[PDB]
Amino acid sequence: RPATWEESEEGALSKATKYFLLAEMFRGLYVVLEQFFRAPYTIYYPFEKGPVSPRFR
Amino acid sequence: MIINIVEILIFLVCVLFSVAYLTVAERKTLAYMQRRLGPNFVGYYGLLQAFADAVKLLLKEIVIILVISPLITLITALIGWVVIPLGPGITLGELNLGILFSLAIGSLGVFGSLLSGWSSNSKYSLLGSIRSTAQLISYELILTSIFIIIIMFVSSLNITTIIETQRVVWYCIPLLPLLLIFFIASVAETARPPFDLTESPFVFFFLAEYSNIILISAFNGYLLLGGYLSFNYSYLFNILFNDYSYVSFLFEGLINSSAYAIKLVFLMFSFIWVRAAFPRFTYDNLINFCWIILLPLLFGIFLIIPSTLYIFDSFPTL
Amino acid sequence: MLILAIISLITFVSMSKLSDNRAIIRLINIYLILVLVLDSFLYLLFLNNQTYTVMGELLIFNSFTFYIDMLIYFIMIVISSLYGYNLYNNNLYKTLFEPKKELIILFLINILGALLIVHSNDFITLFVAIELQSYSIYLITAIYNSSYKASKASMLYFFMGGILSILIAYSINTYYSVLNSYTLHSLDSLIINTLDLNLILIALSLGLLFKIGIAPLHKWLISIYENTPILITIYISLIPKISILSYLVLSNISINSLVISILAILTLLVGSVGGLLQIKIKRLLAFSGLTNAGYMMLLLLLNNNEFSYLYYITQYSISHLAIFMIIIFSIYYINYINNQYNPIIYVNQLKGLIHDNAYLVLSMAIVVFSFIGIPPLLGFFGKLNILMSILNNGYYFISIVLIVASLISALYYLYLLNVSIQDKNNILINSNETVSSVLSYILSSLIILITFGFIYNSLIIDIFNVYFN
Amino acid sequence: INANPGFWNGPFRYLRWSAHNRPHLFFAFAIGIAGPVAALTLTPLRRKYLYPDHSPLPQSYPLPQRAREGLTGFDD
Amino acid sequence: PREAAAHWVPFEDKANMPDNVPDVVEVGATSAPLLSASYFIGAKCKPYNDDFMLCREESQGSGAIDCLKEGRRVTRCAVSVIEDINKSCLDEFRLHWQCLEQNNHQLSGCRKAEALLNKCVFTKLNLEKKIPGLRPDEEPVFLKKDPWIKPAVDDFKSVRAYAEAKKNGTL
Amino acid sequence: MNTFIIFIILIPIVGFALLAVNILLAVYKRLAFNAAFILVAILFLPFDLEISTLLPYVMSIYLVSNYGFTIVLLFLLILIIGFVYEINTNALKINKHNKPNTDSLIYK
Amino acid sequence: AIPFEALLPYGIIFGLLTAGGGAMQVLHVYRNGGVRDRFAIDQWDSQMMERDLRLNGGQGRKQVDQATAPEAFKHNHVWKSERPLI
Amino acid sequence: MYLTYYFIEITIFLAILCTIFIISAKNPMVSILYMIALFVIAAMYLYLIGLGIFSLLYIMIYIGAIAVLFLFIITLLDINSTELSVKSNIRDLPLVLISLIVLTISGLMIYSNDSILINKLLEAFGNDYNTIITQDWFNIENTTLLTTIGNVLLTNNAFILLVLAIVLLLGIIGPISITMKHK
Amino acid sequence: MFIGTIILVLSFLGFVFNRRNIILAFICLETMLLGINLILLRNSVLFDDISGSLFAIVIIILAGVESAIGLSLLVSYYRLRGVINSYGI
Ligand SMILES: CCCCC/C=C\C/C=C\CCCCCCCC(=O)O[C@H](COC(=O)CCCCCCCCCCCCCCC)COP(=O)([O-])OCC[N+](C)(C)C
Ligand SMILES: CCCCCCCCCCCCCCCCCC(=O)OC[C@H](COP(=O)(O)OCCN)OC(=O)CCCCCCCCCCCCCCCCC
Repeated sequence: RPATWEESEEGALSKATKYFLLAEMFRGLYVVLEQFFRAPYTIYYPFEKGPVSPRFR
Repeated sequence: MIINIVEILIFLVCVLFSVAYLTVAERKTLAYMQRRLGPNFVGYYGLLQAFADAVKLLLKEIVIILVISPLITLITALIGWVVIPLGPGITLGELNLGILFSLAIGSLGVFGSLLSGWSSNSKYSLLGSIRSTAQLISYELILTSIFIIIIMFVSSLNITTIIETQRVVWYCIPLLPLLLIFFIASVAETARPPFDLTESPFVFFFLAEYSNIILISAFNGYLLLGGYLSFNYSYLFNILFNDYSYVSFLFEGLINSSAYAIKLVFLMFSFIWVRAAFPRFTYDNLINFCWIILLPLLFGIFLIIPSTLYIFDSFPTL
Repeated sequence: MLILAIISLITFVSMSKLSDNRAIIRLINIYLILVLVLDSFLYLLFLNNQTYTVMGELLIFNSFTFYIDMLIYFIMIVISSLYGYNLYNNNLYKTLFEPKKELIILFLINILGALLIVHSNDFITLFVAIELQSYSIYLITAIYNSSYKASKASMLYFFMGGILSILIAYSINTYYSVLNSYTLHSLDSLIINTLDLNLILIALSLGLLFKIGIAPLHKWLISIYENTPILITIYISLIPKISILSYLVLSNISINSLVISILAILTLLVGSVGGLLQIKIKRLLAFSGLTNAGYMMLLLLLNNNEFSYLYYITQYSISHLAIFMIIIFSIYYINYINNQYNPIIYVNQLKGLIHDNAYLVLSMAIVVFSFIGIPPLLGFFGKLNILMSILNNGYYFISIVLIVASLISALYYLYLLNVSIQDKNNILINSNETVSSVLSYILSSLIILITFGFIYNSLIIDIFNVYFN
Repeated sequence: INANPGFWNGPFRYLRWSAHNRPHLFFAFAIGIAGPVAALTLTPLRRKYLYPDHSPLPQSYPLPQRAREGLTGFDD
Repeated sequence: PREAAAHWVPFEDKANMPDNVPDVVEVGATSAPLLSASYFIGAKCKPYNDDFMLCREESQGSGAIDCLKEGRRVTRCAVSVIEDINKSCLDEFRLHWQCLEQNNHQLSGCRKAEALLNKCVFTKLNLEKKIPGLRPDEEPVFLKKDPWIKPAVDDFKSVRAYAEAKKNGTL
Repeated sequence: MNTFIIFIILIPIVGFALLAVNILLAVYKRLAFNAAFILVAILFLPFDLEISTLLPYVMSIYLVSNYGFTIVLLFLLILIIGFVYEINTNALKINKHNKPNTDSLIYK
Repeated sequence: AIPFEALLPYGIIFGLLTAGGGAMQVLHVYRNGGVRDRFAIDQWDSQMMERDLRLNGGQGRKQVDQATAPEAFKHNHVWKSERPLI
Repeated sequence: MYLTYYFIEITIFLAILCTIFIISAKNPMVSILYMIALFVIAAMYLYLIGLGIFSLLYIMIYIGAIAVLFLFIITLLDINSTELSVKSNIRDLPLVLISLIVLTISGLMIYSNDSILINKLLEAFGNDYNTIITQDWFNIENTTLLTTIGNVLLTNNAFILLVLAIVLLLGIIGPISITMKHK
Repeated sequence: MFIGTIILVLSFLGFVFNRRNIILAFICLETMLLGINLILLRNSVLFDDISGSLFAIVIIILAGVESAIGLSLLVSYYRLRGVINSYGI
């Protein structure tokens, strides 16, 4: 059976701190900010061609 | 005469520039959020993007009212720039009822959303324009109600009076939940995409959009965060300068505008930063979020503030 | 203790279901009864026409106003004892006369709006309270939304009440422009001589008066009364009349008024000759409302009209209330039922009612003789005491036209009896189910007041003498 | 599923229920009730124990209620 | 008692005070000096100011025409105080209102030249600042140490003069 | 001629210029709704308009000490019961028919 | 590490508002003759600033100081006429 | 400088013009667009007279809420409307030409207190006289207009704010009384 | 008093002499309240008091709640019908 409100391990105040202060919103905000500070994947086309095989057609 | 026309020249030209460089800043930072180069560059040549696509945007097709709503949307977005102060007592027009004006123009800004749906009408497109209008007014409520609970500590409708009151402590640090809910109500006035069902002559809506972006950033910056205030800086000057001179007033106006622009720039970056990370809302979720859950908290914060001013002496004098 | 009721019940009705509405109205009924029983010792506050100004020159509490303040709760108990209680326990009588969820809220908001006029001193309490009660009539009318006539009626009443509200606000603004104060006692009998005020004070009067049915503009109200359902209209015909008429009578701003005397005559003419050739019962009944609300601009012309007014208002409210409750009883015996909201529409429909039961026609006969001023009834002394004041203060042609109006009006009061005592051909021999006990005891009590109020006439005059002089 | 127990079928259990399942109406009504209830219980404790109330500001020029004793000086 | 118009048109009147009101020595001080010397002309000329507002009270509506005698004497004694503060402490008075001409004439921003001026005037001219209506066990606000409300820029000349008054020991 | 008024004269000129350059450079050439949509705007007005009843208190909060406090508290506490009316009655929620009503399969 | 091309737009926006506000404070100090502006102006303060304009002679807030008034100070006092406001 | 004199009579003429464009328009939205023009001509007059606070309150609630309300209604509703044709509206002209004269002259009558009925009207126009504005130095704090409204609504007229609560209460209950259809 | 009387009289005759739609009635009713305000506020200014402004700030609110109520009355009228008629209710 899915557990009710009263068979929950955390308090209602502890749950409301996650509810009002957007606990996992800032986590996903932090992930995209981590991606802001690393070196991108992008390549110049008319002056560099991507990696190819000998069996290419 | 010449004394003030050069002054409004400098201000209009600076704000007109800054709104255009935001259209480049958003493309760049969302490029590096997703590991692309994005636009090639950002310099003095860097406006020639936003210039060039602002030119080419005037080359497509459109299919008396259609003339008026982009116009009134842009002039409503542009007249609200006087009333922000940029330094102590520096306004383009000084008025004791600046928040009442700022509030009346946040009220005037809704009309272009109505009159845009009339042009090239369908049944379903008209309904969609209705939905964008109703979310715009719905979050305008909580905007206005928190303006009240900020000026409860000031008890004055002047804006430099707010910031000079704010000198001892910013209003953001006691009322931190208020900062959080204002930031989301601030990306709610605008159509920023956590809050953008109802999107997903055009040059005026395009310009006035970013002008509203940076202008509600200004409205955050003076009343919640410190407006032009960074620190006390009384001690550094007594070592640098010997007496008041035009160099000294230049240096202080410079550091005050720097402290204002850093607030506005970090907040403006956070708008584009909250754009990328989240998907958008169902409209029922939008209205439900505005009314049923957030606004009872708003009545509660509204009752808990005067009672806290009541428990101590602490009523603010005009 | 209205707002102690309203604030409580609005939270109580917000959470209760649609089936609970009857028992909610029963609770509010018993609450109003005990507010009248346990708190009616406040008559002792005045003993020599002592008047209090409360909330700082804003409300005015005297004894005329205490009597109207008690009268409105009493009639509201009789009205709320209708929606609380079933008429019969049948399928028809459940699908007829259904109370909406928000109806019991809007009644008490209207009583707040009606009480804050009779108690009112300032013009701003006047304006806010006419607005509160005008909204409540806009929404008591429109709450039966799934009715074509009721929605058209609420939309008409909206714009006509809006014009007369702006006319009142213009008069209030104009009196403010010629004199700095808002209160009516800034007049204090030295202004009016040295100041042309006649045009302002009449336009303030005529603004409220046209909201009630003063007869150049009588055509819209008759249409609203005929179009609403038959239970909204007993309330929205009683309440705004008595509330503003006791305002305009408490504060005698138009004495010797020629405009008021003309429109009084025009009311007594067109009401008594308008009701003559009319086949719908709520029509006939609303022009009986019109002539009787035009024995009112008469007392409004007078000075010192507080025996004639108060006696005639409680006369009229009991008589009004009783005859609507008679035709609400009469709908069971009729052969044809149309129009679920408004079940009896024609006065042709209540034929042969004496062969169905005789005592409901005995009741109907005493009320219809009380409207036409038949002397052993309580409705007689109302016209007697109007005429002991009309002639007292010099209105002689008014008295003759009053008499002729009463005689022309009796011609369409007696049509109710001419219809109701006739042969029907299909008599009732046995009804299986009987009408609700308390809801017929209320009508029996309202009869015996009408037929036996001359007993206590003399006590009332002595009591009156003490407590208003 | 979590259903309504009722405020009348145990108050404290109902407040514990509403704190978990409807925190947008518990912690909104409980932050707004902590104002007018704390204004009736925490103010005399302050006026006795922390500091008493302030002296009122003047609003107009403060006229005394004397009868002009005759001043001497600054004649010409 | 009223705020000006749509289109108000200013005018003056080249005329004279007619016959019987003598000539007077009116205050030619601007907002900064008389805002600076406000407590001292309030401390010396208390009963004359009191007497003028009392006389204006007792002649209700007569008013302006009635106490020409006596608004003559509040001007004379206020001019007396400010001539005395000129000849007494022109340098430190000037320091205080050259401070107070910035900072919106907020009194909050100029404690430093203020306390120097108050020592100078209490020494030579023996008048003292009081905030009346202030019950005891309430510190007056221009005496407290580490206030919450500090100015933006302490002006330079009063920093120097206050430091030299510390070094001399007169403060 | 102050510096406030050139700005709100000069901006409609800027808009007219950005509009006339658009007219110079461009190419040219009932369904039923739900009650919640109408109700959001109809009901928005009595909640926008108590805010402006709240605007004169917030300026004069010092003068009405201890007394205008309680008047404003009672004003707001009368408004909260109409708020709890609309949130008890589920007024803004829009509903649909996606449930199969979850009736158990009854045989014979 | 940090991207410089991402931060140059915000650097330009920051520098634009910075140079704007510095120019603004210098223009205000040049108009007033070396003193900062009055941001909150009472009715009292407005009447007082008009009296200062009347006292010092022509210039805005010169803030002169004298033991007495000049003889022209008695006669230059103005009353404001005002249209009918129909 | 006396270009800056006729500013009130200008806005009076503009209000006349603007109501002529209210009651003569093709679309139902064109009429409310000239209506928000009328609100802003009014707010210019209210600033002009000496009331800067009100003009912005009129912008906040009259081209604020109730504008958006009416624009909104005219969007999501269909409303048939005819044009101002001469064949359906010239029949009203000899009543309008009487009622204009009578209602304007009578609305300019009650500002006077004589008893001649021609000296009553001629006191409405015989006012070209310039009020003289003195400076009194009695006021010490900037109690502007909004402070005094907040002092009078809250102490002297607290009951009007407290009945006003019931009116706004009713403005919330009413649309839910009607437009819901519970169950 | 000219601008208020003119808005009141002309808005009144715009109310009275329509036969084309229902919304011109609403907006002429709203501009009548504006016309009453334009007279009241100038009598507040010229007499030097707030009490006409007191009645002004009250009648702003009553015009607001009036519009809220009356447009819910119109949606009642429109729900049951199909299309609001040209000639009127
Ligand atoms: C035990 C209760 C059981 C439940 C009953 C619930 C409601 C009963 C409601 C009404 C019953 C009738 C009471 C009438 C009181 C009149 C007071 C009065 O004549 O008013 C006079 C002045 O009137 C007037 O100007 C003229 C009014 C003319 C009335 C015309 C009709 C009267 C004929 C029948 C009425 C009398 C019948 C008596 C039946 C035994 C003021 O005196 P007052 O204000 O001090 O009287 C109230 C004192 N009190 C509250 C303690 C009772
Ligand atoms: C002190 C005593 C009381 C203690 C508690 C503290 C109360 C004070 C705090 C008040 C501040 C409240 C902030 C806003 C509350 C948001 C409510 C919420 O997040 O959840 C409710 C709502 C969904 O409603 P529901 O049906 O209940 O969903 C259940 C799912 N858990 O969720 C939603 O509909 C949307 C959820 C996302 C909201 C939009 C997100 C905007 C993204 C911005 C995030 C912040 C970005 C910051 C950027 C700069 C950071 C450096």
